[PDB]
Amino acid sequence: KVFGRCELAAAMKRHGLDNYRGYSLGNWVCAAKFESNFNTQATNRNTDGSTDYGILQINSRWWCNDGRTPGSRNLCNIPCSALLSSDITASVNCAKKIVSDGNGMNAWVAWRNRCKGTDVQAWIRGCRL
Ligand SMILES: [Br-]
Ligand SMILES: [Cl-]
Ligand SMILES: [Cl-]
Ligand SMILES: [Cl-]
Ligand SMILES: [Cl-]
Ligand SMILES: [Cl-]
Ligand SMILES: [Cl-]
Ligand SMILES: [Cl-]
Ligand SMILES: [Cl-]
Ligand SMILES: [Cl-]
Ligand SMILES: [Cl-]
Ligand SMILES: [Cl-]
Ligand SMILES: [Cl-]
Ligand code: NA
Ligand code: NA
Repeated sequence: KVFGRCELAAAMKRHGLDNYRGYSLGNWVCAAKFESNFNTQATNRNTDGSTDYGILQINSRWWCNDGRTPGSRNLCNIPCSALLSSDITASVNCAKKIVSDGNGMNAWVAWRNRCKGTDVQAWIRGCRL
C-alpha cells in the first residue's frame, strides 16, 4: 500500500509513534518518505546480502527473518514479509525496538542525512491529527 502523507501520519500516531523515544511525528513521517516514499512494499538489497523492508526499510541482518541473510538475527521476531503489509503494525513495533537500541533515529541513515535538524514538522502540516 502506498500511503498518503497525512494518512501515514495518522496511522503512526494511532500506533504510538508520536514522541516515541522523544521523536515527534514529523521525524517518523520524514524518515518514511525518504526510506520508502510511503510504500509498504518497498525492498532494497544491501551489498552485504541483507535486505531492507517496508516503510522504514528495516534490515534483515538484525531485525527480521527472510530466510536468506546468513548468520542474522531476528530481534523483532517476525518474518520480513510482515514488514510489507498494508497494516503497519509490525513495522511500527519493530521500529520502536530499533529506536530504543541506543542510536535513536540515527539507525535510519536517510533520517540522519535528510531529516535530522530540518523543519520536520512540515511533514505533518495540513493533517487532521
Ligand atoms: Br498531542
Ligand atoms: Cl509527500
Ligand atoms: Cl513534528
Ligand atoms: Cl536478504
Ligand atoms: Cl534497519
Ligand atoms: Cl533469494
Ligand atoms: Cl533475496
Ligand atoms: Cl536468514
Ligand atoms: Cl543463519
Ligand atoms: Cl495501518
Ligand atoms: Cl535509542
Ligand atoms: Cl535519542
Ligand atoms: Cl486532533
Ligand atoms: Na534476519
Ligand atoms: Na534469517
